[PDB]
Amino acid sequence: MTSKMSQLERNIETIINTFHQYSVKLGHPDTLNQGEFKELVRKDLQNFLKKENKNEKVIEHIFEDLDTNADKQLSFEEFIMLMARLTWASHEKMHEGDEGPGHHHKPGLGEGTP
Amino acid sequence: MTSKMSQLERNIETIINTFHQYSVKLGHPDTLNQGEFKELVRKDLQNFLKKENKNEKVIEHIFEDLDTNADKQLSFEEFIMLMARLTWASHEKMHEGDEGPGHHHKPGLGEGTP
Ligand SMILES: [Ca+2]
Ligand SMILES: [Ca+2]
Ligand SMILES: [Ca+2]
Ligand SMILES: [Ca+2]
Repeated sequence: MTSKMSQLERNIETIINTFHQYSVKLGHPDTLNQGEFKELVRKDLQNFLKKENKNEKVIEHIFEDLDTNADKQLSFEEFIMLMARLTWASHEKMHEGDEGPGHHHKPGLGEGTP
Repeated sequence: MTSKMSQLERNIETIINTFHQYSVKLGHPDTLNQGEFKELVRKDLQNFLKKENKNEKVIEHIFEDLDTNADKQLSFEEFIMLMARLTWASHEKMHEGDEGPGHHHKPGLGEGTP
């Protein structure tokens, strides 16, 4: 019974609100153009994107790549994908399957009689 | 100079660190099981998931659905799209009608007359 939300909850609202403010101003609220994408990362992550700032082409490359519709805009789902892609490419991996001892098995029933 | 990083930058580290701590403890660091998924949302979003807590099955349903590999775990990319799905699933709007669940069988004398 807690009336105070965790720090994580606050962050969720902050992320949604921040994108909404920039997005609503320009283009559809649920989509981001190249200008908004660059602006959001530059102001929020100027230190992390210092190298990105030097290469303008590098920055537009990722945005366009993430846009599957080639509509020069990214969907909400597409936007979060971009962040994940930046952190790690995540190459496709395959596994044969799951296996293990299986903890043997339960005992059978004697089914004996008096 | 940049001086200090914005809240958005801090939030990014917080999200990654939080998932990492729970994930590394149980299962692979880059994957989340049902227990971690439920635990992360419950502690961070106990107020938002109050209705979710009541229905345990509803909660496991979302996790399993998001898992395309049916490997009982979600990738980093899969995890972030789960949140997006929760926010908006394009659910149909509710409307008053005589529709309802079907049960038993109709009278033999009666006919479907399609
Ligand atoms: Ca926009
Ligand atoms: Ca698109
Ligand atoms: Ca894990
Ligand atoms: Ca999976």
